[PDB]
Amino acid sequence: NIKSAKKRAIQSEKARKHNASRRSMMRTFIKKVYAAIEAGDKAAAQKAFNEMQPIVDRQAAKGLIHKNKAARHKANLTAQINKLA
Amino acid sequence: ATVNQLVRKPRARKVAKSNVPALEACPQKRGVCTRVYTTTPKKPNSALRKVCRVRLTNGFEVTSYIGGEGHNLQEHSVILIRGGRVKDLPGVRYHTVRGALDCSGVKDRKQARSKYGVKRPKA
Amino acid sequence: MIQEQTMLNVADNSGARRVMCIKVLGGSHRRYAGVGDIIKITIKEAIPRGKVKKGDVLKAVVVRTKKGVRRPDGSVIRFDGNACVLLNNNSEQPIGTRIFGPVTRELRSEKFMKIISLAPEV
Amino acid sequence: VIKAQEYRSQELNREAALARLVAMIKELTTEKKARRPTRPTRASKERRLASKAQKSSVKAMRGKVRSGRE
RNA sequence: UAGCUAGUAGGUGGGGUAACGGCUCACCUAGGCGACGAUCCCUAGCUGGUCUGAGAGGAUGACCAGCCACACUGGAACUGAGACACGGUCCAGACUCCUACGGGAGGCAGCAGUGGGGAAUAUUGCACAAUGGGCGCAAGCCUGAUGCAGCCAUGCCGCGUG
RNA sequence: CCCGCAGAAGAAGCACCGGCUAACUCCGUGCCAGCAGCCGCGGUAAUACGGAGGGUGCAAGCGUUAAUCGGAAUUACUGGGC
Ligand SMILES: [Mg+2]
Ligand SMILES: [Mg+2]
Ligand SMILES: [Mg+2]
Ligand SMILES: [Mg+2]
Ligand SMILES: [Mg+2]
Ligand SMILES: [Mg+2]
Ligand SMILES: [Mg+2]
Ligand SMILES: [Mg+2]
Ligand SMILES: [Mg+2]
Ligand SMILES: [Mg+2]
Ligand SMILES: [Mg+2]
Ligand SMILES: [Mg+2]
Ligand SMILES: [Mg+2]
Ligand SMILES: [Mg+2]
Ligand SMILES: [Mg+2]
Ligand SMILES: [Mg+2]
Ligand SMILES: [Mg+2]
Ligand SMILES: [Mg+2]
Repeated sequence: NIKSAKKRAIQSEKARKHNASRRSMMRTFIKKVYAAIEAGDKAAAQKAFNEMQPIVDRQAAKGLIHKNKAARHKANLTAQINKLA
Repeated sequence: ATVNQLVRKPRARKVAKSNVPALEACPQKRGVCTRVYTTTPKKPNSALRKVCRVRLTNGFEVTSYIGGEGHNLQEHSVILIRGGRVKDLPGVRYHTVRGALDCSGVKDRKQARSKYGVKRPKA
Repeated sequence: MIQEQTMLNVADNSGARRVMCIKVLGGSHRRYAGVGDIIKITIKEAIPRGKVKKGDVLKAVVVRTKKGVRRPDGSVIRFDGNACVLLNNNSEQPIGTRIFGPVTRELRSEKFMKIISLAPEV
Repeated sequence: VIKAQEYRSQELNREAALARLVAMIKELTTEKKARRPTRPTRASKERRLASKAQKSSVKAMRGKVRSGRE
């Protein structure tokens, strides 16, 4: 580069690795919930939902995702969990 | 007529055509004088008109009149070309600009010297 | 082993795409052209605004052969196709300014130093 | 390069070859007569001048009758 | 240029987005657009406005201001409130350059400037003193924005040459 | 920007002048040379070519070319026709 764009490149790669780890973990827990749902066990699905809810809420707090994205995940996972029966 | 007919198909303007297409909406162009010769006029006219076949920078190969009495142009002279046909020379739609860019001025001109590219005398 | 009627790819950017060997130069009855060998070619395929035209007869130096070169230790270097660099018909002096694909040390001579410098490998 | 084989006889073929040679050399060395450029006839030049003068008189009579003698 | 369209048009559900949405996916329905011109082709940044015109209109979009798009070419995302980013990242390409031949670097459509093209269009200027902008509690630093200066009768206006 | 100094000093050109269109003669040239936007001009008395004198217009500009609209009611809606 030619500027302070070098520091931004370094910081952006660092934040890219960090956010990638965080996003992977978050959607891994979301996948946990979805797999429990498509298995058919409401209890396991609820356990996975309770495991993931603080994760997505804290990530929406950190700014990894948006509050709307976290709320949408929670909402349309609760919907499937309830309609599972 | 018939406002209804006009609403259907409106009135079409007469799209004008340029009589100086080689200029391509430029005031002048630059050429090379692929040929220099004389032509006879048409009609009732009778003379030996001095004219040059000129290749322009945009690729156009046109015919340009050399005005004034006497010129120094030849088979490779780079000249400047402005609009204006000759009206008795068929196919000559341009004039050579005298006193500009390797086409010399006219000798001994005292009147209308800005045309023909003649500088002011000693006085 | 390039002979007459062999089609070669063009390893420079002179504009030619496919050329045909029409003569293996140097020696009566000479059959094949290895790598460092000059051949007479005609251009069978060229690009529209290239430095050469289709149907042009000129010279070329082989730079890659499927047959390959053998090294003094017995090793072999083969390529997946036969390529050549086009040369001016009077002085060899490659026509293009770039050279694509690798070449071999067999080309390291005084007349192909331009090629050995422009090549991206060996 | 001529090939004369019209005849079963070599002497006929030889004379035919020489005849072809002579005919070809004649047709290839005969010079086309030069075309000198022609001018308009002076009758037509006077016609041009006369038509011009007549239209000159008519145009002088036409148009603007200014001075007005007034 | 008279037909065009198969995610096409709609529906259900899932996913996705900041957000609605065929945005995406599976299934279902067989629709949807079009002579009030679809589709296709050519050309084109749009507007306030400008020029012309008595108007209606025609032409036009230099400067200035609003919007859009682009940033060597083609893609892509990352970071971030905001970019798919002019002086950031990655990949590919063409070109230019360095190389110890293994590999690397670059992007004036910022301001000057050069070459080129052209009928044709300017200085490789000074200063952040104004006004703005970034950062900073500030002081301040940075600012080719900007303020000015240079060049050019290019225009408009004024005056002189008694 | 103001004041002082000196001296008319240091500071006019361009186009046009047949009609349109404002402003005319002489000379040279002789359908040539050339001019021209249109009509045209020029073959021995040319206000039309070239120079001069005189004049007209504009003026630190003036002409030419290009381009747009106008004139063009010459696409007419205002506002045409068969
Ligand atoms: Mg949903
Ligand atoms: Mg839907
Ligand atoms: Mg259409
Ligand atoms: Mg364009
Ligand atoms: Mg009007
Ligand atoms: Mg560029
Ligand atoms: Mg993000
Ligand atoms: Mg940037
Ligand atoms: Mg840049
Ligand atoms: Mg140039
Ligand atoms: Mg400042
Ligand atoms: Mg700095
Ligand atoms: Mg008058
Ligand atoms: Mg005019
Ligand atoms: Mg006389
Ligand atoms: Mg005269
Ligand atoms: Mg009109
Ligand atoms: Mg009528």
